[PDB]
Amino acid sequence: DRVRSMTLGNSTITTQESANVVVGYGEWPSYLSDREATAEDQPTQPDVATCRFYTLESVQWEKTSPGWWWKFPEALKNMGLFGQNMHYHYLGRAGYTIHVQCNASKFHQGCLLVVCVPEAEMGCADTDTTFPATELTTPHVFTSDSITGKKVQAAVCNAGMGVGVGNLTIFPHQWINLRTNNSATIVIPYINSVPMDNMFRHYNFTLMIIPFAPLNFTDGATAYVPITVTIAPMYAEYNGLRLASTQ
Amino acid sequence: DRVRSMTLGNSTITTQESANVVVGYGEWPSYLSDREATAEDQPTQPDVATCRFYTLESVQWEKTSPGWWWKFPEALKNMGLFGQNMHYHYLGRAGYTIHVQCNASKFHQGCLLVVCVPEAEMGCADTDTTFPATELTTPHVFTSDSITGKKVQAAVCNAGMGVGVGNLTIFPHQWINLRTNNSATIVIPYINSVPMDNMFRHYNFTLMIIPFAPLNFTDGATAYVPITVTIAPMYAEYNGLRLASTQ
Amino acid sequence: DRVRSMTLGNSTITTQESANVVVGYGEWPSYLSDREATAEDQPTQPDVATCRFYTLESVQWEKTSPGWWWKFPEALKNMGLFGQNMHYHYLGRAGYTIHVQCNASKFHQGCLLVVCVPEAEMGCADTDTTFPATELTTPHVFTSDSITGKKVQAAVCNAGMGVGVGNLTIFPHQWINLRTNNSATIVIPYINSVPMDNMFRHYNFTLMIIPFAPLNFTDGATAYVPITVTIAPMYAEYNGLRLASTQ
Amino acid sequence: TVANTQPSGPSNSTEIPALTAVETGHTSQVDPSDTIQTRHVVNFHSRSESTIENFMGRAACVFMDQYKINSTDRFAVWTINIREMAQLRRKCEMFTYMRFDIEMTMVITSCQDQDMPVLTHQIMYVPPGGPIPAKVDGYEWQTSTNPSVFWTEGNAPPRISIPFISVGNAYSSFYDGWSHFTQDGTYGYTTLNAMGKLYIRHVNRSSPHQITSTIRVYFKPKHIKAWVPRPPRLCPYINKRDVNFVVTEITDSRTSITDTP
Amino acid sequence: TVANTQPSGPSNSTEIPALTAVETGHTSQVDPSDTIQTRHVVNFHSRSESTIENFMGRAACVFMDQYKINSTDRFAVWTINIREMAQLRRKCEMFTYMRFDIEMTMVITSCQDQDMPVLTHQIMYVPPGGPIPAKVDGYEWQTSTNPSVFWTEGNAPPRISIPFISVGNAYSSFYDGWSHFTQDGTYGYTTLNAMGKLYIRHVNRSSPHQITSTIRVYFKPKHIKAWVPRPPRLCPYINKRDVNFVVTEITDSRTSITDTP
Amino acid sequence: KTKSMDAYQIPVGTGNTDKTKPIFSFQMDPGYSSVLKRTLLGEMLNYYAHWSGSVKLTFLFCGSAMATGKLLISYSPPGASVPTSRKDAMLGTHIVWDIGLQSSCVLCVPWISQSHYRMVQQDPYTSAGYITCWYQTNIVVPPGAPTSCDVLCFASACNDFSVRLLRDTPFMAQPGKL
Amino acid sequence: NFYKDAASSASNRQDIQQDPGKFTDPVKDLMIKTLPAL
Amino acid sequence: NFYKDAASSASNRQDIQQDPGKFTDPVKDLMIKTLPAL
Ligand SMILES: CCCCCCCCCCCCCCCC(=O)O
Ligand SMILES: CCCCCCCCCCCCCCCC(=O)O
Ligand SMILES: Nc1nc2[nH]cnc2c(=O)[nH]1
Ligand SMILES: Nc1nc2[nH]cnc2c(=O)[nH]1
Ligand SMILES: Nc1nc2[nH]cnc2c(=O)[nH]1
Repeated sequence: DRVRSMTLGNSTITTQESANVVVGYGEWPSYLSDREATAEDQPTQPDVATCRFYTLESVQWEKTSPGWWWKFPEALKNMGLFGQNMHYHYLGRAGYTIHVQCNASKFHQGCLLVVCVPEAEMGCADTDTTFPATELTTPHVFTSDSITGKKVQAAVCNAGMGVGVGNLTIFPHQWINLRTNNSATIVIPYINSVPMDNMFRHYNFTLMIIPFAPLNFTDGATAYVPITVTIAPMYAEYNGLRLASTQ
Repeated sequence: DRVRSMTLGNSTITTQESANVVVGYGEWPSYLSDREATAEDQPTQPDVATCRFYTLESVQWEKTSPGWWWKFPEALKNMGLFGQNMHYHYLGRAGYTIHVQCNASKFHQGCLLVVCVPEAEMGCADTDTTFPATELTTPHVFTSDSITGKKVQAAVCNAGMGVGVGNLTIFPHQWINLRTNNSATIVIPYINSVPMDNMFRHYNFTLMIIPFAPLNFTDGATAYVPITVTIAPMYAEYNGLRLASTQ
Repeated sequence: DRVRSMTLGNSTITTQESANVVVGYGEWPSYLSDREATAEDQPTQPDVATCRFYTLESVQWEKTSPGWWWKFPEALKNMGLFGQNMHYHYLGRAGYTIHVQCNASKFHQGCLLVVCVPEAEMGCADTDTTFPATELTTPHVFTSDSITGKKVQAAVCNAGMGVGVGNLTIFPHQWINLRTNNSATIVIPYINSVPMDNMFRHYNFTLMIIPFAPLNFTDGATAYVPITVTIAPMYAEYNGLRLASTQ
Repeated sequence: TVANTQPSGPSNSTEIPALTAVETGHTSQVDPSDTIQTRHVVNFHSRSESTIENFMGRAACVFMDQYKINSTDRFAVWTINIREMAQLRRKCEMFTYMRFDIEMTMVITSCQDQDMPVLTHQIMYVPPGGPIPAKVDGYEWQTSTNPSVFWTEGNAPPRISIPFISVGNAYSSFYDGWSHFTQDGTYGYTTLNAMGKLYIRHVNRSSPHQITSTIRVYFKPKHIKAWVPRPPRLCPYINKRDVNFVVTEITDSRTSITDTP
Repeated sequence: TVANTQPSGPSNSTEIPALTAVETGHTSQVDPSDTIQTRHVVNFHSRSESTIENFMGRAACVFMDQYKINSTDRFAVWTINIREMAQLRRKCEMFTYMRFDIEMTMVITSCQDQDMPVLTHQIMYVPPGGPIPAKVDGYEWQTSTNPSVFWTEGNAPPRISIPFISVGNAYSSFYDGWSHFTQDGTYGYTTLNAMGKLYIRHVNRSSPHQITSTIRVYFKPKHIKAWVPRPPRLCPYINKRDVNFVVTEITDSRTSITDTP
Repeated sequence: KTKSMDAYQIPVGTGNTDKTKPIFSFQMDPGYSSVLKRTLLGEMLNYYAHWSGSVKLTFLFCGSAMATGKLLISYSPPGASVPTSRKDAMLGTHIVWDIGLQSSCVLCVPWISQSHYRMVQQDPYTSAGYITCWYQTNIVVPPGAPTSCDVLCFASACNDFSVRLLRDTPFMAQPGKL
Repeated sequence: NFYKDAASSASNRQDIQQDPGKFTDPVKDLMIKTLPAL
Repeated sequence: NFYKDAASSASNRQDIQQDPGKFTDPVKDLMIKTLPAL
């Protein structure tokens, strides 16, 4: 039960050392029902053009790297037809199979926390101002210090949202322990207070990858150990066609 | 039976003086069946995002205007999500409700031929060379003369394909007689020798609008009489996802 | 369903381009029942002498004419036997078929609002005084300005009763659009807080005719376009015989 | 609840739901299911709070006046009408005829301009034609058949219920008519407003210092029936005994017909 | 009640309850019956007081402000939010989405900075977009359709119930998103907080001396449904319109990893 | 033009200039929009804080019987800017309205919202789209008919329309004793 | 009901009735949504 | 219940429900306590 495969919309994912997929809060994503819907317009359901695996830019994991975060759905804009249906539609749902994968040898050690946090409302570096939208969204890095300026407070102990970073285990999450597994798959149903929401101005969840045990290896092992994020929306549907937004 | 309405994917069309819609060759378009298909991949069927009315640029109809032609599907590129699914997919079908509309008073006269010709393979102006692709595709105009150069032979008597222009009545067509109707709706099923075909390098049909009786009116009537083309694909489905083509 | 005829008490009304008659609030008028009555005296019911079409003085509709209003039942005094039964009786009901008719060519344009407003309590031109009864009741004209003096405030935007004139559509009303119809028929049941009321000191409703789109025509068309009001009470009954009142 | 939205598909037929004629006095009954393609959605939305009982059924201030303790400024008089204050007037001048019975709630707050003992107030209602008091020791105040409320301060506000006391089958917000039969005298709804005066005083005989009490009457209509709706008032409320107005713009202006924020 | 402990004995087998893998996102479901030898004990302990209705169902202070009698300091305004005070904020910022309807209780205590007669207070709530008063004789105060509470001192505190008045299917404690569609303007939960202002004043017209009243609003959530739990707040609450923070130690320190008291 | 009758009528002409320019354009939210805050839909909506359902816009053409035309009335949900061309406006929920004997058309704004209700007041979180009108072809008129016509607009609610949270209206604005 | 008088009673807020047919379509000749108006 | 409105009611403190399976073990493949994790 360590080997697993995920095939979505002409893109399959192979893993051979992995924990089983974690279904966020025990709910598998699905289309919006007729009783819980709010928009009387026929939604667009391109199941194979958008609901497929998209591979983000990989990041180098070093001995002193604090962590990273992505903000979805927005991070998936201008990527395939999933980003084109954002610009032409006003509403959207998805279910985001998140496949974070980081391989190593049996002579490397380290432990990542791959956690999906719904509504990770970040905090500004200077407590009396507001920071631009380019700060939130090459994933932004945490820092093992305290930054100052018109930035998101990207310290690691307070994970950006101002909590204990060890208490991020309450969210749907996995661990990549390099002796056990080299990938972590999290399935996230559509979590929001509203049945459909705009995908640009609203970040439904953020993906935080935080090494609790840092990477360590002796001389001779490969120093370049990259972390690759492969996110695939599921059961994505759109509503409210209009002219394309320039963003 | 003169009033009619067409509602496709959040876009309706109202006409009050019209002939009934003409179904091309008596076949209404539909999705590709399982026995006549050729590509074993799940096709994308965005029925409401692409199968809707798109309104092209209107053209001025004058006393001496020879005619116009559009080349579809290609003319519908970079227009809505129907053009975005062209750039990301390799194959495509549609069924193209074509609604050509040209209104006038009861003191204007004239008669247009709105004809859809499958595979209108044009002819070069100089008989020994080949002309660029910008010549084929502001719709190109015919000329009531003989042009010369690296161009499509856009004379009107030979409608570009080298036949008698009065013999274009064999194709699915209507007439806009300004005393009877002010619109012409033609439904075109997917006509090709192949079940799916690429939408960029291949022009499944061209829309020729040719005034047989020219526009005429005395002084005081409105001189600006525009012709508007409102084409809506139907049962469009796509196959072969890939990176976006730059065209 | 455009031709219609109305025959009341030896007087018929012919129209050939008209909307269907509008029944005020969905109630057709009738005689007062035995359970909703208040006066134990045998009422006078002259069904053919009073319940018939009476034609008021026609008014000229110009390019800059603001509008008109009549006040009924009072406007129908000293007109036939319907006005004689007012002077001898103390109480009265009716049901007022209102047939406003304004014909034009197919080269005239304009749009009237024929609205019946129950209890159109007007407003004085100077806000601190009261105006005589000859101001309320050749129909009084609105003005496209602001008048001052001991008069009813006959501006058009505030229709005299101090509301938005576009919001007079809540009342039973029709439109005379000169391209569609040349008449507007409104049936008004007896609307009052009381089963019978005196017809002189109390104006049950007023008939406001307001051109939203003004009259327009080129040179050569007939400039004199009159608006004629043909009001016919229905199910009129009277109570309280006495000597004739001198008004 | 409100009507659900039925699912529709692509249509090409000789039927035309969008095509209407406004000049028929007819409002089109079309839904978004007739114009575009819709999904099936179940509307659990209700129209429970737009009803006339929920709309009008909130206590609105209708009268404020002062009356002092320790002359004619010693007590208050109102000659009941809705037209004293603008916000409830615009709700009642929205229907031509309306039939309701109201309960009134008084908020009586005494303020010093030496210590007040305790203040007890009397709100006496005389129906129309009754004897009016011209003094606090009037003799009218004894209420043999007039309804009256005695209230001492520091308690709950005095709420009593009133029936539908109109002569007609409904109250009339508007009366386009005259008072006399010769079309003379008072014009408008003032003629119909025959509801008695309301007299409020301190039943305390006197006070060592000048105490000024103010009363706030709050009508809340209930068991409400309204007929013949009319548009809401646009221009303000210059008078109380007549619908007189200065002409005002119908709507806020823009710079162009295309201009939009 | 909570689960009883089943009796176990000495075990020597190829099954391993203690051996787990945390990297599966899985919390082990083992009991002390799996690791050691246990006796049978019947647990009559219940989890009745750890539920969300019992945890959140206590009235917490959410607003304090002064308003004086006898300008704009004559009345108070709150523009309702939970974020005014830290203790109830940390309970509500513990769940991402939560759906509840609340009753509010006011504690109004007037204090003198010559004798106050009696003080009657008005707590008027305007839903968002309504007319705001800029003065005590505003004209806004008459509450034709605004809810309002009139309270005279010396009585029980004014408690009224409020429904779930949010536009969305739940209140959102956190909104990781922007106000405008171009990702611009206001960031955070402020965009979603559209609940009307709360206006409190003395309905007493004036006073012979300066009296300063203070109001204390106590929300108590009831009929509570909470979704998506999140960790409690570590660092303090610098702002009210944003979750901004100074970085703080995660836990109190020790001198050594072995060091223990 | 507000304190007059010309506020209601929409100028629609026959010409060669400005046929790639909108005829009108305004906010779709009937509470704060400076066009339809005063309608009967907007007067009864301003007593409430929340509103749900579809509104529909009816367009009466008040030209001559010989003048014919076609118009494109479009609704585009928020998220992008106002449509500046007819190409960008025909991507929203539009209707091409042929002008003939019927002479009236209904654009039903289909209630495409994220939430179940919207705020009557203007806030970014719940803002309605844009209603623009364009020339589909033109207005064509005979030699003797008047060449300048005008469209008259209407607005009402559908059967699934509801208002939700009672409040006071801001319009009355009493200054003092009457 | 703790009082005999009917005016001394609670407001009947619960009932929800409506007849919009007497305002939106008060016309005599029935007008079908599908059919043309004239 | 002395009021018609549902928000004007007592807090339903009595009910005690819980589903800790959606937080402690949200995994797809069932994991037995007895068996090894992988
Ligand atoms: C202490 C006894 C108090 C009794 C007070 C009686 C109040 C009379 C009823 C109120 C009049 C309502 C008139 C409404 C007319 C309208 O709607 O225009
Ligand atoms: C006198 C009338 C008083 C009415 C007061 C209405 C109070 C509005 C409801 C409270 C808002 C609750 C918002 C919670 C949002 C969150 O949990 O973050
Ligand atoms: N493939 C799959 N479909 C589901 N539908 C509901 N739950 C599931 C699941 O766990 N897996
Ligand atoms: N709507 C419609 N569907 C079809 N399916 C096959 N033929 C037809 C047709 O003519 N009209
Ligand atoms: N002629 C006629 N009599 C009625 N009696 C009740 N309704 C009607 C009606 O609509 N027409």
